[PDB]
Amino acid sequence: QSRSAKAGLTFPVGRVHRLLRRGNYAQRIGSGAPVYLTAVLEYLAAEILELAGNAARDNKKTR
DNA sequence: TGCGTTTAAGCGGTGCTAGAGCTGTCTACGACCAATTGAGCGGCCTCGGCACCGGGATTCTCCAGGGCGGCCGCGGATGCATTAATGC
Repeated sequence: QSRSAKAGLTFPVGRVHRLLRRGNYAQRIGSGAPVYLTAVLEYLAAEILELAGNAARDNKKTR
């Protein structure tokens, strides 16, 4: 099983971590950076999607 | 813009201590590689959401007729000029 499931995170911690590793950012990356990044992206995406869905539903649309 | 004044920074100088800066040490702690499988992903075919127009109710804008105080066409005078029969 992946850490995202045991941490209840929808976004992939492993994918973010491997993006950071090959993203020429720092040679040493702690385990907290990928989980923090996944959490913040999940929060931002959730808020944006909720607002967009509100804007869609107030215009008689389901998309 | 110009002036009297007054509240006030700029400045010379001190004693420190909370705090910035360089240095061993080990101890957490991640870099890297067999090995797997399981979730991300390529492809597909459909029905429900969506695109666009119809029929009226509704809402919006915009048209003209009617009662308000000043008008510019006209007619006649009666003077300016002309004119013809007659006394001289």
